[PDB]
Amino acid sequence: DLQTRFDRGDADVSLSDVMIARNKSSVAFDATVQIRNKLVEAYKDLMNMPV
Amino acid sequence: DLQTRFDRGDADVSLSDVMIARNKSSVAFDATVQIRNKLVEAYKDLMNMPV
Amino acid sequence: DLQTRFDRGDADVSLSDVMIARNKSSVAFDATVQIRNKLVEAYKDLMNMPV
Amino acid sequence: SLFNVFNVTGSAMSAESVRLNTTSSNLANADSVSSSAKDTYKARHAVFGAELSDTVPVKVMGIVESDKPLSAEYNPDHPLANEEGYIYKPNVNVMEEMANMISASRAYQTNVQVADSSKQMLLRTLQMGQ
Amino acid sequence: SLFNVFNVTGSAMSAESVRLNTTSSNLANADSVSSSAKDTYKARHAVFGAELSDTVPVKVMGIVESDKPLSAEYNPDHPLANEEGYIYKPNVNVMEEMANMISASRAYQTNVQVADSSKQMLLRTLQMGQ
Amino acid sequence: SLFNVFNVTGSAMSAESVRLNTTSSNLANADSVSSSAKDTYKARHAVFGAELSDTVPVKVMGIVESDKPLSAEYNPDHPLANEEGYIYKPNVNVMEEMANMISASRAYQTNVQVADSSKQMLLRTLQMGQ
Amino acid sequence: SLFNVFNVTGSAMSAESVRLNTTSSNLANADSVSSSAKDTYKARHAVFGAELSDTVPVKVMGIVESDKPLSAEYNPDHPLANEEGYIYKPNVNVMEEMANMISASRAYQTNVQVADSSKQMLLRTLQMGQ
Amino acid sequence: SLFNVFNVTGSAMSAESVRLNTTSSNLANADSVSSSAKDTYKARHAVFGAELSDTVPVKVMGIVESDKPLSAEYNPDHPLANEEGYIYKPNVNVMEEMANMISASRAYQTNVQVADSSKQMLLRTLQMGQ
Amino acid sequence: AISFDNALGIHQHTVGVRERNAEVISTNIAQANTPGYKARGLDFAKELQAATDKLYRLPTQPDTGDGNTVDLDLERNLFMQNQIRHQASLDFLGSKFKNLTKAIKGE
Amino acid sequence: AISFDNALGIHQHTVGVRERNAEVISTNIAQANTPGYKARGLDFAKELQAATSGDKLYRLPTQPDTGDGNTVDLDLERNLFMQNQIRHQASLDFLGSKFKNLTKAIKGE
Amino acid sequence: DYSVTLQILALMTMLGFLPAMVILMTSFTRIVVVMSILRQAMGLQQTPSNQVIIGIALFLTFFVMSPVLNEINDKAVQPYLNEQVTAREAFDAAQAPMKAFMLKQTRIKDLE
Amino acid sequence: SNQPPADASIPQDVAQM
Amino acid sequence: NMVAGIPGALSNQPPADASIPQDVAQMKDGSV
Amino acid sequence: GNMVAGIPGALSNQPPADASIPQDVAQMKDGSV
Amino acid sequence: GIPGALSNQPP
Amino acid sequence: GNMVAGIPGALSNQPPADASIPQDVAQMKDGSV
Amino acid sequence: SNQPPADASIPQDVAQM
Amino acid sequence: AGIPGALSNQPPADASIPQDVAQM
Amino acid sequence: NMVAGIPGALSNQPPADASIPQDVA
Amino acid sequence: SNQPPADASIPQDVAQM
Amino acid sequence: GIPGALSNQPPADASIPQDVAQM
Amino acid sequence: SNQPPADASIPQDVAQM
Repeated sequence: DLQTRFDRGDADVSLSDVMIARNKSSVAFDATVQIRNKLVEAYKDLMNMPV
Repeated sequence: DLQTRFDRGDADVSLSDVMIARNKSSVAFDATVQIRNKLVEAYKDLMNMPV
Repeated sequence: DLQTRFDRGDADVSLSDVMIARNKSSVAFDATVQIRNKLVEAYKDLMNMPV
Repeated sequence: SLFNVFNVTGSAMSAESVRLNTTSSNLANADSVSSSAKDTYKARHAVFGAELSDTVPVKVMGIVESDKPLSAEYNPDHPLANEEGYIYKPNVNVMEEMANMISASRAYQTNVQVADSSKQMLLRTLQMGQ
Repeated sequence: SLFNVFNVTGSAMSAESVRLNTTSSNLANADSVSSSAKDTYKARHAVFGAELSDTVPVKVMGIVESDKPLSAEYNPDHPLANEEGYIYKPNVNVMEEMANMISASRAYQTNVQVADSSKQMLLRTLQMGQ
Repeated sequence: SLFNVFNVTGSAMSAESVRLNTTSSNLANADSVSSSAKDTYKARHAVFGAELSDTVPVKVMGIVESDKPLSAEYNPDHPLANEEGYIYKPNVNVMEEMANMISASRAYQTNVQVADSSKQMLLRTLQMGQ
Repeated sequence: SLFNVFNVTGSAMSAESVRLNTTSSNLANADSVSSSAKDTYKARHAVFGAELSDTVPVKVMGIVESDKPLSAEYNPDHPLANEEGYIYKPNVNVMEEMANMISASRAYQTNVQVADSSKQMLLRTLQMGQ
Repeated sequence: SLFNVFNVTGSAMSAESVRLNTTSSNLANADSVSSSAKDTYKARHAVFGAELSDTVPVKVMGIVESDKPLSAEYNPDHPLANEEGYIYKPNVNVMEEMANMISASRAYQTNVQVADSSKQMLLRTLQMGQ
Repeated sequence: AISFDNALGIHQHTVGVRERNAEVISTNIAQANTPGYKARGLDFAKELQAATDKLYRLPTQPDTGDGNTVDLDLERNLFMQNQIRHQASLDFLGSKFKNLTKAIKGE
Repeated sequence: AISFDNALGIHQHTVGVRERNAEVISTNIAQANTPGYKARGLDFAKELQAATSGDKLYRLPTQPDTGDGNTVDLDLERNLFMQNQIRHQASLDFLGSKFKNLTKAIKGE
Repeated sequence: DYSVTLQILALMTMLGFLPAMVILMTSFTRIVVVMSILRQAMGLQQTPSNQVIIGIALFLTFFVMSPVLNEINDKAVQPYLNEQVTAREAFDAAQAPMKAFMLKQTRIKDLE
Repeated sequence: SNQPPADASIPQDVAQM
Repeated sequence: NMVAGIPGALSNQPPADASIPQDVAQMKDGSV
Repeated sequence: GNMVAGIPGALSNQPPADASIPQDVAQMKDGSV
Repeated sequence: GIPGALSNQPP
Repeated sequence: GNMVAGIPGALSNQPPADASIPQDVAQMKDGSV
Repeated sequence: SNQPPADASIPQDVAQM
Repeated sequence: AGIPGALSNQPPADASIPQDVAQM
Repeated sequence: NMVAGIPGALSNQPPADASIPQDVA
Repeated sequence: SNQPPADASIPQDVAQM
Repeated sequence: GIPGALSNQPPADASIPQDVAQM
Repeated sequence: SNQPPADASIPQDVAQM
């Protein structure tokens, strides 16, 4: 939302807020990917276990 | 603590002390991650061995 | 020693010799890291072999 | 703390700028007999101060007039002449004002060099490690 | 090292400053018949000296007075006149002070170039390793 | 063995540093009359040497005084003069000192580039096969 | 098509180079009564053009002589004097040629900044995503 | 093959260096009525050449003296004066030698820019594909 | 062993002393015109001992009635030297962590 | 306790405040010659506190104005703009490291 | 002594040889083989699973070899952290408790 | 401060001020 | 203690030239 | 629309007795208009 | 407090 | 051959009326030599 | 030095210092 | 030592040998 | 075998100047 | 080349050589 | 080669028959 | 163009050329 407003040329948008917002999004999505990878790796280890 | 006092405007905080402390923390945290990786890999090596 | 001799304020030490000294030590240690990684990689390759 | 340096150099430039304006008012009033306040203009001189007791800023603690006598001129027909025909003029000395103009300008410019040089040190510290 | 240049050049900057101040006191006392200290001022000279103790700094070893005889002038009615009536004035030679003024300024400014030249070499020596 | 270029470039840095120190002393003692006529300062100059018995390092073989005759000046006023009123001054030529300053600084910084670029080649060698 | 900026800035650089050379010929021929092809050389001026009908390059369409009358000098003994004793000289005005020297140089340099800045934007475009 | 560019720019830089030294000798010998062996100095000029038949390197093919007549001066009491009291001096013209100093230096520096830019292009070719 | 005190050497303290020295020189230049101010010098070995003070500078020339013992020729040279040495200390101390991080990460 | 407010500290707010200070200083430099314009100043302690838990002051002149009413000391304004620019960059380095430290902890590399 | 940068590299490298030390120096080997043999004794082939077999052995090799870890800690780890001993001496001080344990748990004939 | 500074005054006579 | 005075031309004079006011010259020693 | 106005530079920085600024313009210095 | 300082307010 | 050569710089960039270039070098510019 | 340097004396009569 | 006739900046006292100059 | 001499301006002028000592040259 | 370059002469007078 | 080009060798001259004779 | 540009001519009389 902030990137679209800033790129459109809105006057009441500061680059610091845009950079802060997108850095928070990057960290959150990096956490989402890593947690998903950990759960999928845990799933594959259990399913491949010889019973 | 050194970063937040210098950043808030405290006069009796030098940038050298701020930079020295944050360099120490980065090295200390880097060692913590690397030691953890060694332990986790060592644990995985012993658990995944073909007994 | 050359770094701390020039840093303490000894006038018999030249900045050129100090930079030469730390250039060689940095290159020498970088060579040490490369050999260490190859030795560990060979050992890790060795342990993953049919036997 | 090199930010304290900026305060010392910044306070120095303020002190030197005060002296320059005082010099400007002296040159403009070296020949002024009258005044708004009914008292002859006396040469003004800002008083610098140091609170020494690390960084000691220089502070202007007030303007103090020179105590030299007003230069009397024999102008008997002047409307402001006294019983003996003397009119009194400011005690501004031209040679000492030119030295103050030279000194105030040079002292102003050398504090810019210190502030600029100290600015580079802080920026170089930001690059430490990184 | 290159830092020794700063000590050597800096010493010359102070050295030429001493000779400039000595010349200033010579120009200001060229017509002074009287003097506190019961001594008719005589022209003073700053004698430089290399303190070998590669790098050879320059030091002022002391101010030396002129050997020329004082200029005697017949002023019988002066209160400082002797029995013969001659008052004595300093042996300051204007032409040598003007020549010293030029030489001291020219030598002072060329020492600044050497300090500036050594500064750039140290900055480039620091860029190595980055 | 692994850093042959560094030993040569570094030797030049030490060699060219001495030549700048010698230049600074010559300019700072260009007006040092000192005493007598044989203890007077004389322009000093470093001597570079290369032993070619791969890489040939540059070694300074000592400081050598210039053979130019001393600059004589007529001044039967300086107390350190002689029978004929002559004070002998150092045989320092400003124009040759300025050229040495330019030559020393540029040549010194040229070896910085070679030494800095030599490290890059060593760093790239470690990346062979990767 | 950001490359079309180079066609515009480059054309401006060529246009301002033509105007500088024309100013050079005007300054060198402000006192030339004679000419190889006669005709009594008159001040020349380039003609810029913008074919507007995105990017509009500036193109020189030819040189046009100034319409100012030739300066007439009364030199009756000169071989080229007419029946009245006058000779004719170019109509070059110094004050307007100096402005063209300043205007053409500054206009030339500012088109370098645009071309250099446009070069940086293209490089960043190549780095988009990759 | 951009390595050819290095040969061309290097040959151009060598040619400019030869021209600069020729200009340096003309400025230093613009006032010399004597000579080493027996012949009055005449303004020298390097000859550039392009062996066009890719790239065409520029090569200096020899030094040729200017054909302008020697400037005769009336110095009848001079030891070297001829039967008419004239002595001859080199035909060096200050204005054209200064232009050569400006032209050679600017031409030398722009060839370094091409070689540096061409050096980068070779490096980016090495990194192509990885 | 293997502690920050030994890994960093004395380069962790030199940066601070060069900052204090720069502050004092800045004070001397600013207080050059104020009469009665005595130029203050910092002893490097004292802060060296404090790691493991604020003295007075004796003039080379007499005052002119001000009592101010600041030589602006000396201060500029001492500020230039301190700034150059301060950058070198940052380079020395900065590379201590760069080598330290490369040893730990192995890359 | 893992939250952006706790991890980013006050550095997420200081950058915006120092940007505001730069605008206040810049408009004082631009309006230096405008008569009747009073130099404006922004209190850092108050503005930071307001930002942390959810109106620029006037700068007193050191010398009287020369008859235009403008109290902008352009000598002082340059000094404050330089200081704010350096402190703005320092806050960017502090805030930037906060996200990088979180990323390397999350990714383990 | 070795420089700080080198001795950090030394401990970091051997930190990855910890599985190697366990298998051929401590009681991990005997327990796993006995567990594997007993697993084959019953008709179940991989019912205990490899991971559970290893997990029991890792807990057992810590309880049984606990006296070995105690001596290594107090004789090698503690002196090194107090700067009472150097890197090589501390490493040698750790070998002795482990070499003694291995020596007493072997057969004369095999050593001969 | 919180209150705008007052304009300086340069009168011919301090009485009529 | 605090030290102060008039800088520049007036102070860089011999004391006989009584340009400096008497009380300001007192401040040039020490104050508290 | 609470603005401040006046002639910048030399005209305004003279003392008011010079009477160089028009009175209408000079009165827009206190925030009027 | 500099004894006898000038003031900045109409007498 | 087919080689073009001559004196560079300020000496060549003048009208041939100056005759400051030797005639041997001046023809060499043409390209015949 | 560990103590401030003394000021400079500029007397009109050295006998009275 | 060096120059033989250097001056002394200390005020005349006629009772104390000036140590400012290199009195050797 | 060595190649030694004063570098800089003292050697880059004609020998008729005679600034370098004879032994060094 | 295999022969080291010859040293320059710069003679004061060519006849003297 | 270029005509009239200067030479980098002392200019064979008159006195000292040595030069006037040897080519 | 495939034909080299012509060298400029700077005559002092034009008629002679």
